[PDB]
Amino acid sequence: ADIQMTQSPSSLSASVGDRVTITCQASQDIIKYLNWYQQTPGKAPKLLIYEASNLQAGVPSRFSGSGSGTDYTFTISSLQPEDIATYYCQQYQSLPKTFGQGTKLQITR
Repeated sequence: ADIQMTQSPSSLSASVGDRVTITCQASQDIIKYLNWYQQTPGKAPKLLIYEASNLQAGVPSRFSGSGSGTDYTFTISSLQPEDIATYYCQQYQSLPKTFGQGTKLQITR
């Protein structure tokens, strides 16, 4: 009964300026009721993209989200060092909310 979110990739590394992409697929239609969170180990999770594609205030325009129906995409256009975090997606089309496994993003040396 609980919707399952498959998030890819599990972890990825890139260097500064690079374009990065994260996708998650819902186990059924969630009608763009999907958010993208940034998380740092010590702090509370920051909401970056609301309702699949609406970017939240105080978040760089580098970040964006697209998707519809089943498939949803998150995109950091230009990677900067402030962006080291775990990124993860949550659906709220049917409660309880189910998150994705999360993407551990790093900066390559």
